[PDB]
Amino acid sequence: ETVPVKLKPGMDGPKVKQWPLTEEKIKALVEICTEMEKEGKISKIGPENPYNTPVFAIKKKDSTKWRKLVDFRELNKRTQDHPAGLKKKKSVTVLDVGDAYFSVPLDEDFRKYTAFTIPSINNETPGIRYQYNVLPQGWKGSPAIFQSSMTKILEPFRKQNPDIVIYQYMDDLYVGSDLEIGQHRTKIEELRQHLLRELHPDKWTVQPIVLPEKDSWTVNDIQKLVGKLNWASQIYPGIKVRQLSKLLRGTKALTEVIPLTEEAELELAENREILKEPVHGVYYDPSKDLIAEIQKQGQGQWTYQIYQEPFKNLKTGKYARMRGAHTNDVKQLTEAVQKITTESIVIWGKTPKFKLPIQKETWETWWTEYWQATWIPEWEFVNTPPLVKLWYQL
Amino acid sequence: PISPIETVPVKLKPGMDGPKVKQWPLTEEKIKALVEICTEMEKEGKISKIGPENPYNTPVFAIKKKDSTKWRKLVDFRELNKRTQDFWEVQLGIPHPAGLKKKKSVTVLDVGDAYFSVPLDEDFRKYTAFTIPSINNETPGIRYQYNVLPQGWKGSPAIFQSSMTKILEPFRKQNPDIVIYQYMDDLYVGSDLEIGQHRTKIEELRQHLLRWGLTTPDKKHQKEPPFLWMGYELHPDKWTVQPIVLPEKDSWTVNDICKLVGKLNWASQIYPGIKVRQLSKLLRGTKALTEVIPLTEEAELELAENREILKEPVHGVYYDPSKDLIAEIQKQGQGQWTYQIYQEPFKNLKTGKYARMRGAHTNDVKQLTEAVQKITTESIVIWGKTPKFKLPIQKETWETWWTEYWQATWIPEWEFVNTPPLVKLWYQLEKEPIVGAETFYVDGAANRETKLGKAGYVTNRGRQKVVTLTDTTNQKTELQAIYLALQDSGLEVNIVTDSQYALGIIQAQPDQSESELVNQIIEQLIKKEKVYLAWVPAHKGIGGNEQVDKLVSAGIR
DNA sequence: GTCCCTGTTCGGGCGCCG
DNA sequence: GGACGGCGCCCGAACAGGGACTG
Ligand SMILES: Cc1cn([C@H]2C=C[C@@H](COP(=O)(O)OP(=O)(O)OP(=O)(O)O)O2)c(=O)[nH]c1=O
Ligand SMILES: [Mg+2]
Ligand SMILES: [Mg+2]
Repeated sequence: ETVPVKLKPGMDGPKVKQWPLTEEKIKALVEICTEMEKEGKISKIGPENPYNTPVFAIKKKDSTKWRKLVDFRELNKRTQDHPAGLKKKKSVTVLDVGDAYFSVPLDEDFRKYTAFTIPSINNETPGIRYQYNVLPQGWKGSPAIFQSSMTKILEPFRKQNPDIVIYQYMDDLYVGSDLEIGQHRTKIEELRQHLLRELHPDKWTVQPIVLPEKDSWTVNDIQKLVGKLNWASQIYPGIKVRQLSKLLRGTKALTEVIPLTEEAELELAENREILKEPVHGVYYDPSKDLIAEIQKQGQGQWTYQIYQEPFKNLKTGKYARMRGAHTNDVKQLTEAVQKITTESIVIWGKTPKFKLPIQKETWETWWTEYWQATWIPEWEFVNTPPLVKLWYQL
Repeated sequence: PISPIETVPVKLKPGMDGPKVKQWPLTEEKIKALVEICTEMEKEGKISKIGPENPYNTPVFAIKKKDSTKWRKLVDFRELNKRTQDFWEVQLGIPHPAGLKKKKSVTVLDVGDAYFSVPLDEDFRKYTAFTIPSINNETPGIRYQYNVLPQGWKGSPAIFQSSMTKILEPFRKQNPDIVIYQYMDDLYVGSDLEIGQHRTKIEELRQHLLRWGLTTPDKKHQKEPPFLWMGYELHPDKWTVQPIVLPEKDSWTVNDICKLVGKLNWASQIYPGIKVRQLSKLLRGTKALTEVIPLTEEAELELAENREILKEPVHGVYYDPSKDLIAEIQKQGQGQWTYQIYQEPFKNLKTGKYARMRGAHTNDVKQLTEAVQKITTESIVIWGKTPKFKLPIQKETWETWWTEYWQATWIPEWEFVNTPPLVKLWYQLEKEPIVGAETFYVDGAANRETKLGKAGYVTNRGRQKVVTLTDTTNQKTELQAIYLALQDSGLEVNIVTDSQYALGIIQAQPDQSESELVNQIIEQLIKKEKVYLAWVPAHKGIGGNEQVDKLVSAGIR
C-alpha cells in the first residue's frame, strides 16, 4: 500500500527535453528498461502524458554492468518537502543501495511525473516513453518513504556495532568506522551480507589564503599584493594595506625595486598571521543552498569555496591532479564536482549549487562521460574574472 | 480500414470548451473534392454525420498533394488546438542518410491515408465537428465529426507516431535484424538478405501492418534503386539530395532572403563551402517579411560563390561501423567554418557549416572549440559515437591557449592539418612586467547624468594626456583610456588599469568584436611586441592610479 | 537601489520531412 | 493560400545576473 505524495503548490511537473546519447548508453538503457518492464517496475506510456525527465547511463569503473541514471533534479525541486560524527571517522565507504527502492509501490497519481524517453540512433524510431511504478532511484522522495523499512533493516547491525556510523543520502549508504582497513572492509562485507533481506574524511584539509615570500619586491609585486589583500579584507577585517600602499606614492615603473620599510614589513607579517585564524562568524543555515565556486588554477590545480552568503566561507579547498601531458580539463572539473559534492553530503547532508567555470555547451557535451555518482547537483555556468583565480592561487 | 488499436485518451485544458467557428467559403472545386472524400470516409465509419445536439464547428479546406492528382482534406483547428491539453512530442529528430549502413536489400513504402486509419478517442470526437458547405442552392450542407485522427489537429502527429511505434513493436521483436526507419508513416526497410527472402519478409511486414489496419498501396512501394526517401535519392553505394533550386530574383525582400538562406542551409549538408554570413546579416533590424533590402557587395559576392558551388556534382556514402569517423574542419573568414565527415579519404559521409556568433568578443580558438562541440553532438545523434578530428590549429597553439585561459576547455582526439588559414592567437599578453617599457596608468570617468566623460593616462616618464568624450559610459571611458595608452606607446608597454571589465575583455585575447572600439584596441595589440596588463583596485590612493584618477575625474565627478 | 554590459531562452520567420 | 508536429538556421525581445556609481 502506497504513500500519497503531492507537488509544491502551484507547480506543474517536469518538462525537460532528453539529450542525445551514445550507442553504448542507448543499448544499455534499452536492455535495462526491458528487464525493468518484465518485472513491473516501469510501464510504457504515450504522448498524452506531458511530462519528461532526461535519462542516461554510466558504466562504473571496471564493472561490466551499466547503471541507469535519471536526472530528477527538476522533479526534486518541485516535490513537496544529520549525524555530525560522520565527518570524523577514520574510514568511510559508500554503498549503492538504490536497488531496495524497487520493492515499494509509488502513488498512482504521482507516476505520470516520472516519465522519461529512450532516444534512438539517427532517429530511426520515435522516442519510447516510460513511467515508474515503484520508488525511483535518484528521486528525493524515495529515501523519505523508504526510511522506516531502512531503519528496520539496520537496527540489529547498529546494535551490534554502535561504533559504526551509517547515514543515508538518497541512493547511498555512507558507512564510517575507526578500524584498520582490513577489519573495516570485513565489517563492510558483514553489512552487505546483512543487506540481503574508500573515503577518509579525517584527512580533508583547508586551503588558506597565502601570501608570497620575497627578498626583493618590485612596484608590480607590491601592487599585486595590495590588490590581493584589499580583496581578502572582505573575508578578514584584520587585513590592512596602509603602509604597503604608502610605499607606492608617486608614479613609478612596474619593475622599480622597492625596499620594504619597518612599518610595511610589520603590516605584512601581521596580515600573514591574520590569514591563519579561521573565518569568524559563519553559521550553516539548512534552509538555504550551499554555493560552490570553482576556479581553474592551471597545471591540474583547482580551487573551491563552499559558502552560503558571499565571503562567509564554510569551507575552502583544492583538488590537484598531477601535471598533464594528456590532461582533460572537463574530466578534471567533473572529478572536482563529484569530490566536492561528496564532502558536502558528508559534512552537511546537502548538495551545493555549483558555479562552473566552463562554457554551458562544452560541459553539456562531455560531462556524462566522466560521471560516476548516483546523484547530480544543480549547477550554473559563469565567466570567472581571473582576479579571483589570482586571489585563491596556491 | 480502421486500426483495432486502443485509442489514446485526451482532454481539453481545464475550464475550456469546444470551438464554435463559422465555416468559411471554399471554391467549388474544393467543395467537390471534399464531398467525394467525405461521403467515402462516412461509408467507412471514419466520420459520422452529427445533428444539432453537437454545438461545435471549425472550418475545413483542402489542398493538392505531392501527387498532384489526389486531394488532402485539412481542418484549421487553431482554436481547438489552443484549447487542447499538452502532449510530449516523441519525434526527437530527423533521420539522416549518412547514418544508414550498407544493406543487401532495401524497400521504401508509405501507408495509405495513414491518419484516417487510427481511431480518435470517443470522448473527444465531438470537438472535431465540421461542416461541408452547400454545393448547390438545391442541396444543403452536411455536418460531420471525426472518428479518426484529423489533419490540422495538434495532437495528431504525436498520437500517430506513438501508435505506429506500438504497431511495429511486435514485428521488430520477431525480426530484430531487419531495420525499419519509421518517419511518420514512411518506412525504409533494410535487410542483409538476398532479394527473394527480403521480398518475402516485406510481405510479412505488409500483412503485419494490414492486420493493424494500415494499408501499403503498391503505388508507393519502391522496389528498385534509386529510392526516393526523406528528400534524398538512395543509390546502392551513394546518396544525393534532390536538386536545390535557388531563386533568381532581382529585387530581394526579407522573405526572399529567408528562402535563400534556408535552401543554402539545407544544401550545406552535402555541398562543402556554403556561406551565409553576409546574406544573414542582411536581415538585421528588418521590419517585416515584405521589406525589400538591397544586397550589399559582400552579400552579392557570397551568393555568387554559393551559386558556383551548387553547380557541382556531389554525393554522400553510407556508414561503416567498423571504421573510424573523421571530421575535418576548414576556416573561412567572419567566424565561418565548414566541415567534412568521412571514413575513407575523398568519400564524404556528409558535410556542414558552423557560423554562430557567441558573445560580444571572441577569437578563433573559441570559435573552433564550439564548432568541435557542435560536430560532436551531431555525430552522437547520427552515428552514436564521437569522431576523430583534423583541425587547422597547431598543437602548440592549443597548448598555449589552454594554459593562458582561465576556463575549462577541451577538444577530443585530434590531429593538425596543414590547410590554411591556420587558427592562431594574434597576440599574447606578458606574464611579468617588461623591463624597459614605459609604464602607463590609465583611467576613465563618466557622469551618468550628462554622459560626458574623460579618458586618459599618466606615465612614469612624465607624460600626461586627457581626452574628453560625449555620450559615453564608465566602461567605455575605461576602454578608451586603454586605447589611448596603446596609441601613444612604443612597441613595448606596461599598462595599469583599475577596471576589471576592461581587463576581463582584453585578457581573453579576442580577435573579433562587435564593438568598433574593441576592434581598434585589438588592432593596436597586434601591432605591439610586448604588452603587460596589471590591475589595481580603484579609489585606494595606489601609485600612478591616483594621479590619473584625479586627472580624469576633474570636470566629470 | 540606477545605469551598463553580457549571457541565455524563447518565439517568430524561413528551409526540409511527413 | 491557409492546418499540424519534428529538426535546422538566424534575429530580436525579454529576461537574469554582476560590477560600478551618488552623496
Ligand atoms: C505531408 C503532410 C502529412 N500530414 C500527415 C498526415 C498524413 C501523414 C502522412 O502523410 P502522407 O503519406 O503524405 O498522407 P496520407 O494521409 O498517408 O495519404 P497518402 O499517403 O495515401 O497519399 O502525415 C499532415 O498532416 N500534413 C502534411 O502536410
Ligand atoms: Mg501515406
Ligand atoms: Mg577607473
